[PDB]
Amino acid sequence: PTVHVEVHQRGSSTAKKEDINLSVRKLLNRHNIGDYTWTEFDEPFLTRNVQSVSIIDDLSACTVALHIFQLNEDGPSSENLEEETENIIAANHWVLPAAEFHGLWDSLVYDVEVKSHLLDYVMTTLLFSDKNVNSNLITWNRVVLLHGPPGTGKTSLCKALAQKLTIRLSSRYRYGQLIEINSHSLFSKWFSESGKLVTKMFQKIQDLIDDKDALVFVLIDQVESLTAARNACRAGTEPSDAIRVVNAVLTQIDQIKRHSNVVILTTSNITEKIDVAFVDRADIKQYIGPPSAAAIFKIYLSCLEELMKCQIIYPRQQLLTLRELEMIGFIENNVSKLSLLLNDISRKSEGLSGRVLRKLPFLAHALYVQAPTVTIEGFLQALSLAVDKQFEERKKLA
Amino acid sequence: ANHWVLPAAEFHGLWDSLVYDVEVKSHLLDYVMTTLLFSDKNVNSNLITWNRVVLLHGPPGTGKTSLCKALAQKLTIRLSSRYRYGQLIEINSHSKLVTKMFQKIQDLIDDKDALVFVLIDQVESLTAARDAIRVVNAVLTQIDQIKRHSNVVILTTSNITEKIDVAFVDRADIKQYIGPPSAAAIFKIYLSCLEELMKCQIIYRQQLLTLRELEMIGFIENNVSKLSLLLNDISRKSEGLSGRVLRKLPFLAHALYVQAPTVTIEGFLQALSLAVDKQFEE
Ligand SMILES: Nc1ncnc2c1ncn2[C@@H]1O[C@H](COP(=O)(O)OP(=O)(O)OP(O)(O)=S)[C@@H](O)[C@H]1O
Repeated sequence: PTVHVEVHQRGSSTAKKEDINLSVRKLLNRHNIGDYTWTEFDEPFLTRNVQSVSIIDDLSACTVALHIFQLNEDGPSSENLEEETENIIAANHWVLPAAEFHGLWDSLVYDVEVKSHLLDYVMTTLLFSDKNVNSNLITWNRVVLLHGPPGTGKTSLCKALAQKLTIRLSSRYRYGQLIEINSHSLFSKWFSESGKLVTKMFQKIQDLIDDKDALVFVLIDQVESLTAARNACRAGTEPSDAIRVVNAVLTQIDQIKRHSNVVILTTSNITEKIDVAFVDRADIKQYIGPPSAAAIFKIYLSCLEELMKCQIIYPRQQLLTLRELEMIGFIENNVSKLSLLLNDISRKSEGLSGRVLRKLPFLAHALYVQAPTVTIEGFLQALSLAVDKQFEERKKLA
Repeated sequence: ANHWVLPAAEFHGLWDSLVYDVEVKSHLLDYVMTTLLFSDKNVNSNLITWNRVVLLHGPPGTGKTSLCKALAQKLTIRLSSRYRYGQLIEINSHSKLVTKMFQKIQDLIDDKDALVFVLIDQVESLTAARDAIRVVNAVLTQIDQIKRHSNVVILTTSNITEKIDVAFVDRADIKQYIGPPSAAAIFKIYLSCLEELMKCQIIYRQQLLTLRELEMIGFIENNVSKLSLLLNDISRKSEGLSGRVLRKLPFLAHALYVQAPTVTIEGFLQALSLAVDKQFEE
């Protein structure tokens, strides 16, 4: 029936698709038996080729759907104006599954589970595209929009989607790309320092698109830099140029709604005022506020199990998840003290930013420990004091 | 574009030599003391918030690069265990040098007991006097590409307040801003001046009762210790000066009231008091 599995590779290894495919199939057959992350390989051919094999969201006997990528170490690249005296235009670039973003998919957590939504979005996209929907009969326009409080892992989430679909589309793409021009001329807004540059960017996009053996993620954070609100005030000190900015963006999006392999992901800080078109030129809207207690506790679990995994938490302990702690009947016992304290930590950790959230432990160990010789049961209380100080600096900005 | 070995005696002692307003010694320890903690075990990078990039900004020449240097010093001091030696590098905006420079930096990285440091002056001032563009992007790519090396430490120095573009410091993970130096450091700069002046009877002697000298004497307000109070006087509202204006001050004082080949220091002292009085009537 329905089973789909991923394959992570070592850089210097250079075996072909089919060979590693057969190898991982043989491992799946040898096991034939929740998720699991194959990283320790009896088979030395695997260790020579494969790093990890994961179960991405017990039965095994199903249609083996394997996908073998290779993380690339090239992080930056050139994308700016090239005529003369032009470097700082700063259109950040990436190649597809290149290393930087490994595991970053399952990194984030959102109880709304926009993940699955966003995923089978593009899945069903290609589905229709295969069935050759007569476009103008039933039409959809390649935009996906999110927004919320700043720093909420938004750009992160975009890139995660990119990587994950990537692994889902080596079958259909040799590679792909990622664009991010955001914040460079997204805070200047001068004469065509917006417009002309948008034309240039979508020129570059247009060209870099038509590789049908390549997928395209156009990522535009800071969309609130690309809205004019249609002059909510009759003070057009800088309303005129902004109008044209908006029109450029809309027009480019449209003109490129005719490329089989183009997905655009966009995010914004301000809740409102951000457009009248985009909001209505929006295949899918989304507001992603502060994470609930669930995601907070999950992020806690994650970082804690990592620092265990890093031996930085030296005594490797074990915790209990949300419904796991629900199962113990909230019995305050030996195992449960740390986990229930962590629950109350999340509780008194309400309304924060994933930025600050997965910032916490550094400044915690900083202001409280400054020692690799440290364990849990003190790390929690020190962390809590750190978080209180974090509240106090969030109020220190008034 | 220069070199330093760790604790070797070039800047031996520069550590305490820059007392700052707001514990940043013990604080900024935490930065690397935990950065290397996390850099050891290759923690969930994608998850857990770290880079290896020191960065502050403020009034230029405020012991910032100097604190970076004495910081590499104190880092080896605290942590010669994880690093039986290490290598500090002046990467100069004055500018190929970059290619073999980061090659040498790779050499530095080659060793587990080589506490690498990446010191760059005026990191964003790259866009001040602007074909050094490949210099720019080569340094950038090297930054983002040698971070994964655990013995790497990136010592960035803004030298520009909050006017920093994307490629550099929005990349940062830990930052700090500090205003004018304390009465102590103000005093030390005054001391530099008064030594330059007592170089040739320019202001003519009483050896300068330095800060720790002020402390050891148990505050015996006497012939010279009055400096302290007048120091504090000349540090009372001195909060807000710039190092440029700081060192400019004694010059201007001598300009106003001395008008002479030389006066006894005390006249100059009250003179600079009144000069700063002017300068913060502003
Ligand atoms: N649900 C989450 N799970 C794990 N990490 C999260 C989550 N939400 C946010 N984060 C973290 O928040 C950090 C902030 O990243 P950013 O990309 O700056 O946030 P953002 O969504 O891009 O918003 P901006 O405006 O682009 S900063 C990310 O590096 C994530 O690690």
